[PDB]
Amino acid sequence: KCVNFNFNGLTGTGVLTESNKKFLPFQQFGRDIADTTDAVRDPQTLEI
Amino acid sequence: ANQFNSAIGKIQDSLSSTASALGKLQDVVNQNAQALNTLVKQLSSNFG
Amino acid sequence: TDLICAQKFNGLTVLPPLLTDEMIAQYT
Repeated sequence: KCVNFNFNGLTGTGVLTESNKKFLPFQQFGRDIADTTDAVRDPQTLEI
Repeated sequence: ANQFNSAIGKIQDSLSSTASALGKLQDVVNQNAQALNTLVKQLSSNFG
Repeated sequence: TDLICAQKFNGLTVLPPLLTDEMIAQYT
């Protein structure tokens, strides 16, 4: 669903979808070359 | 007959070995890529 | 030589070409 998502770092619009991407355990947020956030880790649990 | 067929073989060899002969078209992709990237990256600037 | 979807996230829409690669080859 397309909803407003804020986890501690930003307020924006997007659709959350599970994927096979893998992030380092010490990494939280990430962006593409266009300087827009395409992924956010779940704060409480482990999810990408 | 041997002059034309061998010349076309040279075009096939020059096109397969040298990929920079089409750089005139690759410049078009580069000019659009630099233009699309510059426009979206200016959104992060403070603009005074 | 995606970058198309990356530009569509900021509001930049990439329009598809009018003539498909199949039709262009049929022109050639």
